[PDB]
Amino acid sequence: AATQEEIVAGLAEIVNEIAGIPVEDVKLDKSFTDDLDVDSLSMVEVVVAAEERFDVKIPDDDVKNLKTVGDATKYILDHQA
Repeated sequence: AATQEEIVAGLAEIVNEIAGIPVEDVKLDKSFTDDLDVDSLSMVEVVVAAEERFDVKIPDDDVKNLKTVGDATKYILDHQA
């Protein structure tokens, strides 16, 4: 529970392992599956991995609400603390 520097850095790392992105592409405003090229079905894992890592909690309605890491992160941080 810090901020974007926690989230993005971590979320990218999740996307690194889940799919195979480099930890520089996942910035913000990046459409995950659409921009980065992550598997949609695996994106759900990335979310539960994100929130468990960044101390936020993201319900499935918000999982599908986050279309980019811009969404995600803004949601996460803002809901962590």
